[PDB]
Amino acid sequence: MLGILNKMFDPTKRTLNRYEKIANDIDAIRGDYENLSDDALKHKTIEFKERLEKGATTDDLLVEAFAVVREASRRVTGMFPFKVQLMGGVALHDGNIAEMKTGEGKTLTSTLPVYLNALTGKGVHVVTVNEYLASRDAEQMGKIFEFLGLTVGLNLNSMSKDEKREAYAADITYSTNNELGFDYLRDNMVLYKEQMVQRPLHFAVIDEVDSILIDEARTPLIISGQAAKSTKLYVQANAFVRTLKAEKDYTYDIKTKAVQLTEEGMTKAEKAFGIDNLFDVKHVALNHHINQALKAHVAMQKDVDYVVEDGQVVIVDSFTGRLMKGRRYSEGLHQAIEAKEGLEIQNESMTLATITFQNYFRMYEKLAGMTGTAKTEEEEFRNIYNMQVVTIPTNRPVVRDDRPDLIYRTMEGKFKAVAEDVAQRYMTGQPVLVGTVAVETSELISKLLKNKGIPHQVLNAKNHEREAQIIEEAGQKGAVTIATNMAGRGTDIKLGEGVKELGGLAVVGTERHESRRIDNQLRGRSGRQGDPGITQFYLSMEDELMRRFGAERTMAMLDRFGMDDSTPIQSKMVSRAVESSQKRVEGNNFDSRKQLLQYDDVLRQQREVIYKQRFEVIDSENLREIVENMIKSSLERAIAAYTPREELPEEWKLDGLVDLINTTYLDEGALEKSDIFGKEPDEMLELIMDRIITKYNEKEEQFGKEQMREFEKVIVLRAVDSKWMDHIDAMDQLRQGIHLRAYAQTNPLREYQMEGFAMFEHMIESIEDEVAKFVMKAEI
Ligand SMILES: Nc1ncnc2c1ncn2[C@@H]1O[C@H](COP(=O)(O)OP(=O)(O)O)[C@@H](O)[C@H]1O
Repeated sequence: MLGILNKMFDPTKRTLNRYEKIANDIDAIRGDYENLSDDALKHKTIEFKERLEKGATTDDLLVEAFAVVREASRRVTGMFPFKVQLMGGVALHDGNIAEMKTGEGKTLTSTLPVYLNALTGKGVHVVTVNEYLASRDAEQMGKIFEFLGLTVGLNLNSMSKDEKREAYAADITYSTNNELGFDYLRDNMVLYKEQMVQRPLHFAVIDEVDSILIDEARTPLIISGQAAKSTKLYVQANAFVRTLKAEKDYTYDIKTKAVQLTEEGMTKAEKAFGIDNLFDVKHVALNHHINQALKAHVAMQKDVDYVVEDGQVVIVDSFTGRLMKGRRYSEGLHQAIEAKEGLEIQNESMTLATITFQNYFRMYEKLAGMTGTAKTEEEEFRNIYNMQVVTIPTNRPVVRDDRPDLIYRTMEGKFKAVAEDVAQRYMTGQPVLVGTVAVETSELISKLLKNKGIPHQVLNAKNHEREAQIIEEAGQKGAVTIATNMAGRGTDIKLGEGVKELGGLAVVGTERHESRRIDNQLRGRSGRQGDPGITQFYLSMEDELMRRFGAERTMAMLDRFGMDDSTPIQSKMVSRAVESSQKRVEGNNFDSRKQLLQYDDVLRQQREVIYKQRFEVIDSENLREIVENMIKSSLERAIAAYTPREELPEEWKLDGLVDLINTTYLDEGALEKSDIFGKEPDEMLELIMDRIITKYNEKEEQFGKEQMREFEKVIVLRAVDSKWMDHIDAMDQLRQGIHLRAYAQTNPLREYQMEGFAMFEHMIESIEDEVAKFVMKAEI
């Protein structure tokens, strides 16, 4: 609830002039390295490392470091970065967004501050959108860093949990956004601390930062795959519809508890499966399901504070009436859904880890970013991520002709018009690139060109390697490309022999996008480095962004403002109005990603807690914190079990409270002062501590350097398994289709926080039984 996003914050043009000066300072010492030997140069890396630790700052050696990388580059790649690029680096070094246009040299610029900030040995992460663009940048700029005496590392989805660590080991590491997200999450599902692949998140430099932080924001990162030896076993758990005498366990208190089972059930239930009463021989599975299925019949019921069907189960609110869409029953009460009544089964995928890129990337101590289009959502870059967008003067003045939208009346005429324009361009031999929004519209224009027999290339948004090769050749004479929205990103389109003289790459958008950012991106592909190029969008009156005008009629003027689909139309007015629709569409998207951020935030805080607690259960032998924790978890279960079977009218009739003790914690001799034995809550501390601590001491004596072993595979499991994976899944469920009546979107923020901390309070409690019961009742 701090400030409010999109309103206003600090400046430009004190920041730029400062940079300018720096660049010119860089050029000043340009001679100090130019005739230096190769060895003397490499030595600078060391010299910098020595200076930094002795007391100097990154900022203190900027001019120079940058000057060294510049000279290096010129010697390794052939390219001596321009002042505009030098400026870029500063923009990034300040943890800002460097906005430079397509064809400007971002990757080069990234080496500059990447180097500077990699000298600490803390590491640096150079982020791109996809595998290929990493591997490439890694392989090409790899050279320049290595030359200065630094380790480059490439992180891919293929690599072993070993090779990955070894890459995060490198001074500099390259990766796709996703892996960075994944590797983090996977690190927090680990059984031994080594397995983790990541180091502390120091610095991140996203290239194409808009796609990553603005567009790909609206998806969470999900991990899924379920292995509860599920569907099959749930039917089998439900085989116990009959003779629920010997195992029809005791009743309970508060929200829920059926755990206990008389010896006669267990044994014979177990012979119906084939082992003993399970101790922690991958047994947990059967005990938890049998409890669940046993509960689904007696404990949790039908038609009052439990379930109502449709074809499946929907939690209700017995007093309000309405169906709580999106509410999963904790730790696998699918049992109700599936077999108790109607085979409405439910088990496929399972969410095991979730994160937003806005939370993930905010974990880093420093974020910097690069892209051609990022002045638009600037109020967000500085309000969500604390980065100012710097707009960087191009190296060479743009001589492109971004033409005013042409407006046809219907799809067909607009499409036909697109064909014609490509038709004319091929015949001239001028290369054409056609931006599309949808694979299906991508296909239609191709057919249009297949009837006209105009050789071309479609570009589907997938298999990036091929399309990169395609894209270089889209700047050659007679080239014809049609690029699915987000196709060929990251690659320059270099114009061919004498293509300059035909006007350069001509670009044709088949429609304006959900965001002017995307709109300008398209135009971007054309005017790089001061080559000519023309860009033009086509719009039909016949769709979205154009509804403003559905119901428009006239008194004395040309009705519809572009009639009969003969020719096109132009007016600033209509184009102006398209902007509204665009900007309004941009609004929705902001809101939907704000809400996501707001949803993950609940998870974020929830998850940092559990992550921290898990790892602590892993570093558990010298303080005997696995027993100290196991002791707390036990004392909870009691204090909770004790204080309901004793309300404020009366602490009375101890009989089920007796059962509880015996078939939850301790053997038959779970009776003492049978009932009405005085009457206290804190009498329960002594008497249950007695029968449990004495037993724990004796349980840990017969087989005791192992019980530590025993707790660990008990605690960590039940924590990991029922709690986290079931919460994570159940959460993503509520996030999803919390679309029951009487909620408004992102107000559910209110319901979500509420129902999701409720859930957590419980899941923590479920953990607390699981561990107490098992330590006490699982024997060889
Ligand atoms: N200073 C330079 N000298 C020579 N060539 C350059 C220079 N800067 C960039 N280039 C070339 O122009 C292309 C554009 O640079 P790039 O790093 O891709 O930036 P952008 O992503 O803005 O296009 C690259 O393929 C590179 O080979």
